[PDB]
Amino acid sequence: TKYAEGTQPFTVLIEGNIGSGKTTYLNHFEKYKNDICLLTEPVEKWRNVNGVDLLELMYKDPKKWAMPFQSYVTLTMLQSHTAPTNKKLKIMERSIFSARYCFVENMRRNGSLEQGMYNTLEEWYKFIEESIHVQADLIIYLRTSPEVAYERIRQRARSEESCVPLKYLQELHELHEDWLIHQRRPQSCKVLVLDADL
Amino acid sequence: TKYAEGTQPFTVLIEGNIGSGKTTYLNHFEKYKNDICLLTEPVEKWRNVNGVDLLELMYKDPKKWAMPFQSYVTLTMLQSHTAPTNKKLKIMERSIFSARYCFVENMRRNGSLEQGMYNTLEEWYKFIEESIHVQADLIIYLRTSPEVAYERIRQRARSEESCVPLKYLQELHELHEDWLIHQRRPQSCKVLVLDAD
Ligand SMILES: Cc1cn([C@H]2C[C@H](O)[C@@H](COP(=O)(O)OP(=O)(O)OP(=O)(O)O)O2)c(=O)[nH]c1=O
Ligand SMILES: Cc1cn([C@H]2C[C@H](O)[C@@H](COP(=O)(O)OP(=O)(O)OP(=O)(O)O)O2)c(=O)[nH]c1=O
Repeated sequence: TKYAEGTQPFTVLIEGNIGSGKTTYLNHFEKYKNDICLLTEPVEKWRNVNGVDLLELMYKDPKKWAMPFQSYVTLTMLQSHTAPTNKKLKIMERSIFSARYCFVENMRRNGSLEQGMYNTLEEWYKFIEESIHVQADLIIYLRTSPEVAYERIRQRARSEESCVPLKYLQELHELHEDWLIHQRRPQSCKVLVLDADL
Repeated sequence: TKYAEGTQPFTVLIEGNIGSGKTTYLNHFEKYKNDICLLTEPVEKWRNVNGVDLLELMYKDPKKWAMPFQSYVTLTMLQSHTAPTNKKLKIMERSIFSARYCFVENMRRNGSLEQGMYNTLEEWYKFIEESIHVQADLIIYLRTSPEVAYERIRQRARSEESCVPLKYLQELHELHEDWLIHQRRPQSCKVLVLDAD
């Protein structure tokens, strides 16, 4: 019996590249706040952990900070996935799945995570599968081109994200495609693909 | 309802400094293998994670490797704390508690863990308290002097541990004392103190 088993309503995950518009999309559900559990914009936690900007440290020094940063991302997603609610619908920006299948995998490929750091994260993910219930009924994939994602990141202008290259976004895009369209990863709930290029 | 709740027998944790003799002590229960769940020498996992020696990397480059290493320690302890068994007694070398109250705290104090790494580990520990059941009925504290612990480490001669100073062992000793004798940490099951000198 997994933690949070049987405590969760129908759950929708909003996924897509950085700057694909997940938060914007989720904001359209604001008026229904009282009948839907809405968990949006988790990046605000990652930018301020008792005053420490983990997001910033990760971009400035990935070889030292990518592992604790992804570890913290995993934790916050788990807290969101398992948060109690009386509401009959839950919608979340991101999930433990994109952290694992897109970001951790890309950080392994680009050398930010050494093999031993990657293995530690993967062993944690395997333990989480066995011990924590993660309700996932539908994924909405906000599909964009990396060039469009790049412009949205620029417009928003998070200081932490000011050095993020288009190449990084191309890499992440292919990983989201692998996972959400080509089903290359053992994640099999339903996926609705939306054209988020507008 | 926490994961592993109601699946665990009476559980004993063996604690003490590096080289205090926890494994040696636990080895005396070998003949009762069939009536006791014995989980010993977890360091063997930390020295070989699909071929990677995390213990070694941590000692050689703590500022980069202390966080993933402590994260992996936490995970292996959790897997041991929650492992299923039909046996009526479980005895474990170490626990998630010593990882947290002695090693992580000492790594914070000596600068191996930056504040943000320490905060990440602590936030994980707080989530684990809320979500995972950790059976702990008795702790046996193998109390030693740091000089005696130092001798045993040198005798065993793990290559990873060849640069470990006596000062480090003095620091860890005080943390084990704080936790297991002076009750400075919010951990309150029963403690039996043994003279392991
Ligand atoms: C999920 C995740 C995000 N990040 C980073 C990428 C981003 O810089 C930041 C947040 O990314 P996103 O999770 O993509 O959030 P966002 O609000 O930027 O998305 P949108 O514009 O579509 O609303 O966190 C990681 O480094 N690792 C991860 O595991
Ligand atoms: C538990 C723990 C150990 N370590 C290190 C310390 C040691 O080098 C190594 C193992 O130490 P111990 O966990 O004390 O195991 P041991 O086998 O050395 O103990 P004994 O001789 O009493 O049987 O791992 C950490 O760095 N962090 C931790 O959280």
